[PDB]
Amino acid sequence: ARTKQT
Amino acid sequence: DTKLYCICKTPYDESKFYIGCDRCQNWYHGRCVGILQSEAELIDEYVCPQCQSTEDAMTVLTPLTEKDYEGLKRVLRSLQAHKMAWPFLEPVDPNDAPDYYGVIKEPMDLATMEERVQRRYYEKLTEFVADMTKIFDNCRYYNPSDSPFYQCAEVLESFFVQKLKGFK
Ligand SMILES: [Zn+2]
Ligand SMILES: [Zn+2]
Repeated sequence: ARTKQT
Repeated sequence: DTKLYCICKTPYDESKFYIGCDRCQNWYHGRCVGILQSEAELIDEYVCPQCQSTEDAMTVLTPLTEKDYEGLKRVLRSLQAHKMAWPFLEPVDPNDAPDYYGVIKEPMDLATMEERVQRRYYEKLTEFVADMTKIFDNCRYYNPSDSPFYQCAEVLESFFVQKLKGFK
């Protein structure tokens, strides 16, 4: 899954 | 970036965890869609709640495929073999039901549905469900609520609804 993290 | 993301419609916050939906390509805060960051690691393709809801509602409106038709035949046959299905196997005989056709304006039975399946009459699942529902609604309209016929309709419809779960 594609994600955005800090 | 001035785009409002997620269901909460807010600007991108670099400090927060987001997961992307492969269906709509929007981005969602993990917390807003119930996904934990550690959990996302084990997810391949992701579909957000709203898209999943639309896909679920869509199932009865999409074109029926040949595989869908093999399924319809399977469902019909399970209904025809059900113990409570005997009153709905064939068109009602006027001699067995007084003024039936004067009470029921749109008769339907399992044999008529089997014929429709055979000639690919249905184009959407909603149409198949509508005919089946007609069978049960006609029975409950013509027969009193305490008659076994009425109960057979209640039982079969409950059985039918379960049979359709996860159809497409
Ligand atoms: Zn959010
Ligand atoms: Zn989506």
